[PDB]
Amino acid sequence: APFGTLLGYAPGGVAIYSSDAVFRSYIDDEYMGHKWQCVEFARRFLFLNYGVVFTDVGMAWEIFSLRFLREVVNDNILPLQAFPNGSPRAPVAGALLIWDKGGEFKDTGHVAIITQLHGNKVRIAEQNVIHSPLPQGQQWTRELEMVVENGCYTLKDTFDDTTILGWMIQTEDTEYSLPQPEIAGELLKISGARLENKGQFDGKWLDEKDPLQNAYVQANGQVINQDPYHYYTITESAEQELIKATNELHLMYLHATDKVLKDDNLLALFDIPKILWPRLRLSWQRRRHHMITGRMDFCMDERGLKVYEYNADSASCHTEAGLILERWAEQGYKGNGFNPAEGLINELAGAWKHSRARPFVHIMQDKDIEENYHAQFMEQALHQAGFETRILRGLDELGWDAAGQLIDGEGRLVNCVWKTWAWETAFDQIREVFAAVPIRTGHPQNEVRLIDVLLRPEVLVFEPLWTVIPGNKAILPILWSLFPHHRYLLDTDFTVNDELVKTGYAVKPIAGRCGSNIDLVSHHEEVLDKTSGKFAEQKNIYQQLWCLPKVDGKYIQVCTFTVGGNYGGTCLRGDESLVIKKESDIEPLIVVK
Amino acid sequence: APFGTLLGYAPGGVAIYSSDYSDDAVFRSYIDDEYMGHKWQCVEFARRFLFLNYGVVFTDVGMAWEIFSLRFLREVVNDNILPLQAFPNGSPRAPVAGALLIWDKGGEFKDTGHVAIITQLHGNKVRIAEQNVIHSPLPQGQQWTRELEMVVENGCYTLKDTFDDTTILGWMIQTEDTEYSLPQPEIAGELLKISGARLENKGQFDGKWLDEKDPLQNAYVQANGQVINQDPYHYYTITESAEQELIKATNELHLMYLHATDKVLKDDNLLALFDIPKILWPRLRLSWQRRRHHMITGRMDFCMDERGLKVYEYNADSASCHTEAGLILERWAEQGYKGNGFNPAEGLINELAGAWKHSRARPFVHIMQDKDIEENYHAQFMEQALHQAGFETRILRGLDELGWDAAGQLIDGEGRLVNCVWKTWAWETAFDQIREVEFAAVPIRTGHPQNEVRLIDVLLRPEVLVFEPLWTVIPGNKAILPILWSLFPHHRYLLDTDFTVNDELVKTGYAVKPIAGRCGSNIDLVSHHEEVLDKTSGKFAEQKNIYQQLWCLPKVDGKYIQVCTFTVGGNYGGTCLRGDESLVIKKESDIEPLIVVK
Ligand SMILES: Nc1ncnc2c1ncn2[C@@H]1O[C@H](COP(=O)(O)OP(=O)(O)O)[C@@H](O)[C@H]1O
Ligand SMILES: Nc1ncnc2c1ncn2[C@@H]1O[C@H](COP(=O)(O)OP(=O)(O)O)[C@@H](O)[C@H]1O
Ligand SMILES: [Mg+2]
Ligand SMILES: [Mg+2]
Ligand SMILES: [Mg+2]
Ligand SMILES: [Mg+2]
Repeated sequence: APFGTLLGYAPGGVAIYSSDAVFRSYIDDEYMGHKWQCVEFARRFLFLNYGVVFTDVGMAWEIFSLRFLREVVNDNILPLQAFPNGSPRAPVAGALLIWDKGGEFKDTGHVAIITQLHGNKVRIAEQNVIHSPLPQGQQWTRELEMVVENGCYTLKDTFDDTTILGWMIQTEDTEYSLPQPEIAGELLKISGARLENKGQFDGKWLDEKDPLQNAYVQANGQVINQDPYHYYTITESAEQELIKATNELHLMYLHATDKVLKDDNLLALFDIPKILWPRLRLSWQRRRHHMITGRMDFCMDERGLKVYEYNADSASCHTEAGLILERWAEQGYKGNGFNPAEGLINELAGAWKHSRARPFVHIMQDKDIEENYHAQFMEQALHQAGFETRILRGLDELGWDAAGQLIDGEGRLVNCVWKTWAWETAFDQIREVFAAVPIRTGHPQNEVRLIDVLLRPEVLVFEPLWTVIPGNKAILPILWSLFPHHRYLLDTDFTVNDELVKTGYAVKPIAGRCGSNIDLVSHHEEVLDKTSGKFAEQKNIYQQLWCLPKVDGKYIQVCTFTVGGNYGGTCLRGDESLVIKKESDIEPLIVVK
Repeated sequence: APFGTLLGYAPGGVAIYSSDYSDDAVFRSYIDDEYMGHKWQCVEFARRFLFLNYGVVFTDVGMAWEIFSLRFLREVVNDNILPLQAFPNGSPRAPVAGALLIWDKGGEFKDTGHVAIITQLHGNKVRIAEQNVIHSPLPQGQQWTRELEMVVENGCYTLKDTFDDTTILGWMIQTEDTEYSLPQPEIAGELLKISGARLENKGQFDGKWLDEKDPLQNAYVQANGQVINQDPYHYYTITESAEQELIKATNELHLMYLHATDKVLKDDNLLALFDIPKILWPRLRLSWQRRRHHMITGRMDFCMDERGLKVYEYNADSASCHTEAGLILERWAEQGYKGNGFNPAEGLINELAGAWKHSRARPFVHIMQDKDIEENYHAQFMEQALHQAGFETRILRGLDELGWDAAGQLIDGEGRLVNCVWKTWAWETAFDQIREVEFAAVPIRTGHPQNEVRLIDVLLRPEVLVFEPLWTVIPGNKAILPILWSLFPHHRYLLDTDFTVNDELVKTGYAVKPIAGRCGSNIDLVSHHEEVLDKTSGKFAEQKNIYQQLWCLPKVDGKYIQVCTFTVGGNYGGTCLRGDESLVIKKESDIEPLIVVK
């Protein structure tokens, strides 16, 4: 049958169809996958029958490496175990069956659902294998022979050149299960590289015909770093580890956020004005799927991969990674590798298209040359997604009508805004000074403040208010508490405890940014580095010391973007010091296989 | 200014609109799925202000003055229930910013009373915000509508209204601190007495008093004849104050039931008590999450008389009696009643049409009923509400007309796809089909030789949007009673219920009731003297039981009379009476004319 024709149904009545964002398959606002791939079927099956889902993956074979499932109704996280083909642990109905990449399933690998177990066979349901209508009421696509001998179960596939990895069961019983796959240190090494110097960057290599690249130059000049002929590389294996961690930590952060918002004692730790709490909760409940983009900061090298923080509120660097660096490669890279942030623009337009933003969105940026290209970069994504826009620089163009409605300069109503401003800046206006958030709805001089916009109930804001929770460092000790000793986490606390004193630690303000007010204390007493900034008075958290690697004279940090909650790209930042700050450079990154 | 024009904003940016009135569905005001009130009344503003700024709301009330008797607020984000205290005007407890301020009915606020929000305290005064008082644009930026003088005399605070003929009851603060607060009012027993009454016999009902040209009434007659009870000239009455109490109880218990439902669906230990097939658990939860606001109607069963008001159960899944109370009794009144009272269920059909209009049912609704003539008029009554709301429908009697296409889609007789279903069947009947049969999913068919479609093949098809939603089996299962008792111990309207006969129950006597039964089946009433007062047979003798504190119906004019109230969209939608010669009301008990009298 053609594309999308109904071929049959798997148990419980889950359709099986024959097999850029018109291909997204959703149930309510829960993403199932890309029509009509094998993963989309497996996730939809689990969603409709058991209310759980597995995290976004690039290819089906990667599913076998996952060790958790997300229970959609409460954002809970469940254990998922993996068993190798030939296991004493029988493959029960409902289990995920995973194929490694290879043969019939060349680069992708494959995934199916086991529907029934017999004595010498098993029936499974799947998408993207069978493309013809199944017979009346038959709720399985293929039967695979099973050999039970000496208590061990082995499945034999119908293709002569495939490799079945095993099956996965949602259970706490670890017996017979395999440990989580850990990447070998060496594949995570960041290494330096050089371009042949033929003078590719000895002039105006950035196109001043492009308004966007022009805005960048006006704020930075024709420069990315101290030596544009030098770049770094990472293995494709490393990129996949980054993608995995990004997708997992994002879910881990959302789970801790839910926990925080369900408990006043945990919420009090964030130092957000109490008058906002009910609103934080409302935002969490109704804008849960509305986060557009964020950035995670990681330390990556032979030692493994650890997250320092997650900039979920107002993340930048997009332009540099998804545009300036594309121009850089285009201008001087003749290699086989690729810029892992190449599709950022498109990914973002995708998020905006499936968001519930109003047709016209006002973009709010500070009157600051550096913010001009960021605001215009997002405007291009909004335009590609079909929205009309207007850029507000500063707050002077804003005023109120007689009734107290918000209007812009051309006289239109402002009811939807994407901002570059951090929510914390608005919280400051509350703390400077009631039965409600004290916002003005009229002024003799028509003086509109930041909070008078962002907290007007009728204004639809992006990023949503709840994002101040995962973007506040007070969440780190909570994440450590919920997932103690997790491979990607660093032990962090609200005090310098016994183990921390033993490991050395970083002191970081909970609502800071740009590498401000950071103190790095070695496992001795010595202060490795300390920075200044305006956040020295806020509460701090203490995070296990885990210093950036030094490669070719610079400390290099890896950053990944989330867009709509999934990996959207990678970029590097480098600094002469251990602490990355707003003025650290963007370093060209090439992923090589 | 005109009706609906923005006059300004209260603190936090909550708009205040003009309510000058010079399908009322356009009149309902929501924020997302939350009902705030009627545009643009004082109650609508109060609730919208509390929802927007604090994420809480108070239940539906008939009049504003009634808010003062409330003792809880609902937290929207988790269906949690918060304590609310009332303080009289002149109390030591000061009227803080954010507090509700209630006026009794009287003077400028005639019979509705009034409600406002206190926005700020000034030692000698207080500013407040409200909606149905001033209808003109407020000064630019001013976020309050009126100032009231406040006098502070010896630790106490008293407010004086700007009108000379009004009465301020006091203010309410969401706190667990009870100091200085009022005890929740309780109605006087005598006011809850149900009285017998009689019409003059002039032959009004001696012939064909039900109009047989009206399909609905005709369908009623084909099942029951031109009869409602044994003596159509006799009726019962209750006071307007007893009805206000029923309205109040109904709204409160519905939320208590939804709160217990949430708690059950969060804990596997509690859910296992319901004896529902494990394979459905994930679905039950999905339903509660997605269909939270889609319940259309339910019926609560109460014992009411001078001892008070107690609830026996809540038929949340498949309830009937709508046709009787809202149509047949309307015809009865029109035909023989010439007094000043009214049928408390007279607006049922309109209430129902409104719920459907705001539901998210698909454009075409298939009505599924069993082949019982008694179910014909019930299916047709609901079809009338559906039609009134703009939906197209087709009634399916039994499952014979159903079949699947080549791939396995569900179609009706005329071949149209079955997408939306309002059923008359109980969910437990489908649950039984599962019990009859380890699968990896609900074992439904999507193809068969004979094209034999079972009930579950329709109701548990993912693509079929069914009403009532699946989650309603929880509040309709009597396993929820001990849970509810556990959550609200000694609550005013609740009866002590357990899964065993405990010490307190032996002392009071108790009713033994199957958790998934209906219609008075397999009920055992046992006295404190340890004597069986009554037993009914039936088909549910094998399931788990709950034991509920004995509280027998009152006997009035020869019959035990039970009070039932309908819920429509989560709020009170009417009241009706059922009477029997025995203590246990059954499917065959009759409907008794009821008139609310002022
Ligand atoms: N635990 C840590 N160990 C070593 N260096 C750290 C640690 N945490 C942070 N740093 C350094 O400080 C910089 C700032 O910390 P980060 O958590 O990203 O906060 P922000 O960038 O919001 O100020 C990092 O980019 C890194 O160079
Ligand atoms: N605790 C109780 N004390 C006295 N009578 C009761 C009690 N519970 C139920 N009954 C009687 O039994 C009838 C049936 O019980 P009910 O709870 O309504 O279950 P159902 O109608 O679903 O079978 C009631 O209408 C009432 O007459
Ligand atoms: Mg950082
Ligand atoms: Mg940061
Ligand atoms: Mg009953
Ligand atoms: Mg019942």
